[PDB]
Amino acid sequence: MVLLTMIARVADGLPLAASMQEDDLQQYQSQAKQLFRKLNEQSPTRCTLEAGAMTFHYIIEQGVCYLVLCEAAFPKKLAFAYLEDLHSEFDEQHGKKVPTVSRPYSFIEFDTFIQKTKKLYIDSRARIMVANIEEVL
Amino acid sequence: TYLEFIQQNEERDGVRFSWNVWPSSRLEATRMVVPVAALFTPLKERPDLPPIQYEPVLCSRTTCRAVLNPLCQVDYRAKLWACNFCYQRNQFPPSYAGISELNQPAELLPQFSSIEYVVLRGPQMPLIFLYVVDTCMEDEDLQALKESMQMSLSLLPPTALVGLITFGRMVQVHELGCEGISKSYVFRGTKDLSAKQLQEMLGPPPSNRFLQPVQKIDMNLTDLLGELQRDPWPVPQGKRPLRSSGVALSIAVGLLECTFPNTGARIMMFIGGPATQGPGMVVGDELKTPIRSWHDIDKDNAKYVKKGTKHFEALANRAATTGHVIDIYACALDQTGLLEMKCCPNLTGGYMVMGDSFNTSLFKQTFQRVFTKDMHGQFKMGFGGTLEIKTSREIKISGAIGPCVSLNSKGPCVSENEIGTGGTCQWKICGLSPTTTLAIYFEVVGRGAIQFVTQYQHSSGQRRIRVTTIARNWADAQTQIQNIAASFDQEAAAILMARLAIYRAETEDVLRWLDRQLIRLCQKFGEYHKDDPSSFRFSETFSLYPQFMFHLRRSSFLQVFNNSPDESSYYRHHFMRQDLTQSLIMIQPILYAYSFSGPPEPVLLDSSSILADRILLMDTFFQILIYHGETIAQENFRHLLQAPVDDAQEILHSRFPMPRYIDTEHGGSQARFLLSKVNVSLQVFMDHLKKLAVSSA
Amino acid sequence: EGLRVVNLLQERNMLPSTPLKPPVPNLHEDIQKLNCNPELFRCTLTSIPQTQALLNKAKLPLGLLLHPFKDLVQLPVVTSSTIVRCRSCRTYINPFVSFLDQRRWKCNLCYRVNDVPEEFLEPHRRPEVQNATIEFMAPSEYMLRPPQPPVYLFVFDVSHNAVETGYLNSVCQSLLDNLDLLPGNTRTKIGFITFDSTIHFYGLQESLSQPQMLIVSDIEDVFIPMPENLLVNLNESKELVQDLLKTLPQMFTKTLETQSALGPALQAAFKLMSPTGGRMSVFQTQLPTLGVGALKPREEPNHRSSAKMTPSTDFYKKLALDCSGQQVAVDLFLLSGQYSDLASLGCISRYSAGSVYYYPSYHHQHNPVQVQKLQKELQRYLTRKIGFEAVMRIRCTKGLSIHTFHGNFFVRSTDLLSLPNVNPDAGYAVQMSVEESLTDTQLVSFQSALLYTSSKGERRIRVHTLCLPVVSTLNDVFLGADVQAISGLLANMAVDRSMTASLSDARDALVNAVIDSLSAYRSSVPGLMVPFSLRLFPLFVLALLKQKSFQTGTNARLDERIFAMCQVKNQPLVYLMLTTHPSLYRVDNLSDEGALNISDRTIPQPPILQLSVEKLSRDGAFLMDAGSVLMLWVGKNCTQNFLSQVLGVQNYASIPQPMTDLPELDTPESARIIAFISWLREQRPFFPILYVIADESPMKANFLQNMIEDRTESALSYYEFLLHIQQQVNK
Ligand SMILES: [Zn+2]
Ligand SMILES: [Zn+2]
Repeated sequence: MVLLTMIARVADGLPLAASMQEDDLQQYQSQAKQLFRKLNEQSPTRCTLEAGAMTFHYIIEQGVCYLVLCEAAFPKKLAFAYLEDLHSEFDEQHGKKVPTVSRPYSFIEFDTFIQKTKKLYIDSRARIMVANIEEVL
Repeated sequence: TYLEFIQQNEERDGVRFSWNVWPSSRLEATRMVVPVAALFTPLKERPDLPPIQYEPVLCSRTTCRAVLNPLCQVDYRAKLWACNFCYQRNQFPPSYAGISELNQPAELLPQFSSIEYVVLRGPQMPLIFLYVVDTCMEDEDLQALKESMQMSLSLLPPTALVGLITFGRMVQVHELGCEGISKSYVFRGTKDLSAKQLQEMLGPPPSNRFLQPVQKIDMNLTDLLGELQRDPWPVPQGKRPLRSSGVALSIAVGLLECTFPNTGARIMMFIGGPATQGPGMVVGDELKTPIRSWHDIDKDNAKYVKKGTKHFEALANRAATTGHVIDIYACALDQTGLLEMKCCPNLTGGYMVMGDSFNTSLFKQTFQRVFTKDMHGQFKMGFGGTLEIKTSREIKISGAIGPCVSLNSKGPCVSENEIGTGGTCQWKICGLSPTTTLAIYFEVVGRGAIQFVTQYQHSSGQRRIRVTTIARNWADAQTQIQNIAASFDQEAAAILMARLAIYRAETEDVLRWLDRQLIRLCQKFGEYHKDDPSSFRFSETFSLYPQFMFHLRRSSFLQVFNNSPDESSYYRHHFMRQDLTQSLIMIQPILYAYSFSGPPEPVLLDSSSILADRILLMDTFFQILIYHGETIAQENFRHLLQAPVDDAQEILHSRFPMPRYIDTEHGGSQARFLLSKVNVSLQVFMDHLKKLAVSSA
Repeated sequence: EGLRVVNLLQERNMLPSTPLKPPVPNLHEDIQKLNCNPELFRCTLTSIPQTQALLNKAKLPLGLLLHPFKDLVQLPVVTSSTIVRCRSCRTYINPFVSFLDQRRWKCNLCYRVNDVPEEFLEPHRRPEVQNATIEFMAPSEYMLRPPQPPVYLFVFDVSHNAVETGYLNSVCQSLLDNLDLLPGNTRTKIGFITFDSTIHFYGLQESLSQPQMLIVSDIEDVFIPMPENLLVNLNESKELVQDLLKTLPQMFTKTLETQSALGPALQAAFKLMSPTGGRMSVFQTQLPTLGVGALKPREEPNHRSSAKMTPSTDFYKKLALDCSGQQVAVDLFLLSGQYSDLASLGCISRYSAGSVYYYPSYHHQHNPVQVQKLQKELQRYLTRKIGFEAVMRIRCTKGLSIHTFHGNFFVRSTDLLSLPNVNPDAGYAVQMSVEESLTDTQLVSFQSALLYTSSKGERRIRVHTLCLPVVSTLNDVFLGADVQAISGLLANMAVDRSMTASLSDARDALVNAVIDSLSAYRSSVPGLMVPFSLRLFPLFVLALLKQKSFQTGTNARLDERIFAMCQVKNQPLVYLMLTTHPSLYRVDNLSDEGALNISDRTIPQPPILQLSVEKLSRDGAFLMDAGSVLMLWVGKNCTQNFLSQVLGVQNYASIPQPMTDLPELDTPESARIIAFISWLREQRPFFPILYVIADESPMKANFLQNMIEDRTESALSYYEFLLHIQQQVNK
């Protein structure tokens, strides 16, 4: 029921936008970058990974991956709707510049929309595949 | 007429005894079935008694020190009077020098037996209102709560002091009117704080930074209350909000304790849900686990009850010792935790309101009845009451039951057998109204005298002393039980016995004790041949007592199951405070019938009163229900459909806790309330009672 | 030039009239032209000794002084998809590598040959090999987390003493004027905390009428009161933070809070910045007395106490190390009128790559000098560029080993400086030794690399590479000595010697450095014979001994000495030399021998005078460039032309007692002196205030405290110093 969001280009795994708040982050950020390296043009477009007490959720659109991490108790129904809101906004604002950039995190300023959308889902008073992540890694 | 005697004594002195003729011997005092008990209302309203603005004129004896009353023997020639309690002869004060037979003081006329004095010596202290606001609730519930508090702010006196404490996960003590910044002191709702600690962490009429006069702060408070938003902390999925009710109350008590002790103050706490964190916790933050029920507390499946109850019990004694009132206004769909917090309004004179949502006419109207004024625009509430009871040397006080705290005062009027909050001649009542009714239980160890002296702080700030002196005839030795049987108040004794049963159920079988005394009362004052149940009759003085006992043992006051623990605490709360007439309505709800064949008429609480072509209006004190038969469940048909509605509106105002209204008919789901209060059955209950009254004693 | 030997007892006028220039290493022409700029990177010995035994013979310190983040006029930014680095020691491809196979380059630090990848293509003409200073775009693996946003947290002391100083008014005015000039893009976050006996947070929401002052009174158990609107987005909430900056100086005018809880306040500020990190600005005005981190009062010394420094507690050191681990840097602004134990307070900035700022006896009315100084130093502090969550590694060729670091940072792994922030005004020093004899090579190199997240959210690497030759002769080591760099490295070593031992040992080791080196030079050749490169060595060391850092018989106070040592450990070499040995000019007779090339301006070039009262004159006026200030001294018998045409006064008596600057009059004498002053402050980004207050009787003649060549009642003159050295050289 917490936060970890990353947006990366599927081809080379190039990060595009992310957002993290702690007050660990070092292990699940590696596994996130492991997955971005493994994803290709044959990977499932929508999937959910189990990592014990944590659970990854991602979608893939226009060669761009939208990954989110949360505790396994977080509703998988809400996790995909959160990635859909990010995709439609990111594709509408930067969907045509993605295959041209080469810097890591060329869209850091997407940090703003990620966090204002993030709070609309981590609050109950505001209202596909499954595989163990250790297999894909 | 004994009925005229009972009616007039309640209207004049605000008291109703179980017996108006007391046992003159030790042999009959011990064998009394229903104890000599009084249903005393210290602030009962009446046809505009003249307020006495001079000193009370007390007896010149250290131990006695009674108040001059009509039972005192006077001597207008020698300017002397004899105290009726200790036989001490006193001299009149110089202000009584021009005393005469054709112009005597008020306190000596039997009309002025109950009377109120005014003590103007010290500068009057202002009233203090502390708002303790929960912020873990829905927007529509929090907005309505905000509007209700802003309206109550507009009714307060200009001299009164006000403070604001909002809480959720944290506790905010707001420093009012601090320019353009609006600051507040944030505290963790995880650990408890003493008053001393709070004092070191925080710092002409008096006022603090946290408690300021209304006339100088009302504009900033009404803007603050208008901008109060919900608790900013997110509530994750499947979780309850972190609500620190136990610490917020302990900071409100701790705040007033180190600022204005021993003075009228009202801590009005508004709750939208149970305490999920800190001392005073009621349930965990996991929605998977429900709030405890009676079935959970009997099978030992409620790990927060005893630890949470003890926390609020210490807060209750802290505020009651200091002399402050604690109000609790709870509104939520789930339970709130009234079972754990009940001692705060019960020990003090605090109100207890329970609804489903602050955004209803039920709460909004009830909340503004709190601030109802009288013929002078002054609140119908007193503060810091001190009840002292002077009895004849033959009378001793077992104890009191009701909203009061013992001052632990010792004297020859204290009885060994203590009952309720007993073992004292003095009681403190931090909050009293024109309704607050204590139950005083006496014990004998003509004319016997009892004097009630009540010192409280009026809403105007004046200090008032209400003296009530009653007298009841001693029994004639040649007609002991005969006169005692005629002076029996079956209504008052039923409630005074109900007071004892509920006090033992709330501080634990109780029904076994309630039956052994009903059977004992049948054998001593009934007419019957031995081993002949059909011969049992009862005088018109006792005939209604078995029926009042049938409904009492089946009511929700003693059958706690099929109700939530917060509902059982709410029902018992109001019953331990109300006067006689309202208490009878709680135990035996009144039922009126409406049909074409005659005007409205009261009918029995039996299943036979439920006809198809008749409209019923059951008046439980807590709920008003209009029932339509199967035939009527469809200008002459309008007069019938609105006759109970009109009669409902009238009584749906004067009652301070506005009862819930229910419009239902045959087959409707809400007809269950009528079917459970109605009707093993009384017929079987009476036959079993007669079989035990005519056989062994 | 000069291989000649100098007799310091006969010259007595060796100081040059033009500014000192750093030496040129004895390198080949094509190699030296590509060497690093000496302002960014320089060495105490431009000729590195071949062995440690040779270095010990010279009795001179070997070390590096670097200014890695200095503002540059031009910077090559390589955005290569691959960063060519040596496969062994990870040294960056630098201009001093050895290309052989044209597809294989020999690393100039570990001598391993590496394969030149295709992307590189004429491999040597690529910018990474044509620039000793270069900035790379770090790839994905060069960061532990997404680039952090710029987070600025300002923490203000609001006690009764702080309100009396009136500093809050001007600081809030600087933030309002520089709100749009703060480095960062739309991700910038800003927060505010005030404290006294309790910590005061400030929530900023657009749905509320006004900010909310959330006060946490639990001093022993601090927490964060609100999760969202404490560190707010500056771009969205600009209007909200502007009202608070206008409302803050008005809230505490009638305060009776006499104590200050700095310790717990910094813990509250740490918890608030822990998730993201950033720059934490602390403004303290008195001794911390309440709560954790409280400090006891000390009695200030006098001119009579002997040289009998270190912090009294380790709270502010432990807290700074926690700030470093969370990428939080703490800059301390001390505006104290009494002793505040800066020896302990300074640890919050030393071990967190921060920087302390000291304004003694600040007062909005009584001290206009400190007011304008704070205004200008805040104008620089708020508008200069900045890098976040930074690390720096200093490399050198095999055989040379760095063994001691100097500056504001945390040393994680020998050679791995953690920089929670990196600022362009910070200087660093390093001491090294020859662990393995350099018999193999004739060149040795040094490389510093600075990984940081810019204010625009881009992980960048700035790399500097230095190359020096190796010699094996005692004389060759002396011929390449940098007298300024040696003085700076000795000043850093002396500060550590003070904390480590005492002030006496620090002063003695400084004097022994001049004795041992010149005695070693004499034992390898009547008067005091020194080489040409060390003719100013006893001068700059005597000036070091009379600086407020190491002086003894002066009436200096504790916080002044600690702050002077904090400037030694953190200032670049130039400003350290300008502070120690200010440049003294005469300015009442400027003329046309200047730099009149600058289009329309002439800009006189008056000769630099030696720091002696003998060089002054009661008939003229003398300006002293002390680096951070410009003290203009006016003589009593000053000419009437300088009074009315430059100062705007008709006689010496009516020169205003506290003069904050010169007037810009319509006189050619004013145009000359304003041109010379403006040209001085254009050689630096830290705008120095200039006060003419130095009269012959203003009771503020600390202008004379910099005359380091004259004798005083408790220090030797420059000639007395040379006499003492000669007695020890040939003892
Ligand atoms: Zn008496
Ligand atoms: Zn290498």
